Amino acid sequence: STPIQQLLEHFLRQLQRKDPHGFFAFPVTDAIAPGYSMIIKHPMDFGTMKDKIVANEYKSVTEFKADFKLMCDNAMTYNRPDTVYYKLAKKILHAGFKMMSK
Amino acid sequence: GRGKGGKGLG
Repeated sequence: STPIQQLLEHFLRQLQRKDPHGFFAFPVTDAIAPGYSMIIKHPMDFGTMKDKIVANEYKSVTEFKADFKLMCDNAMTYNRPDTVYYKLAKKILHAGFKMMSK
Repeated sequence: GRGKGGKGLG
């Protein structure tokens, strides 16, 4: 793998450690989350991001950060603010961006 | 019905 893929795998491992319950591990389905496909146009999750790094589909850290922000944004759009899901989305979005920008 | 099937309190 390329030096960029190795960097992105490093960031992904540290970001997924912020979600020990695995809520962002795999794609949401409308069985789990009624109406999700009517609300969310562009789903994202950590498993999809890992497959994209392995396939060498990210040109830059910028494109990788955009998928991580899309994931967190979708969770804050679908889930209400008082839920575990919206609170973790907001927490990890900000912590994960500061981690990747240091 | 807006919300996940479990409350994610594992």
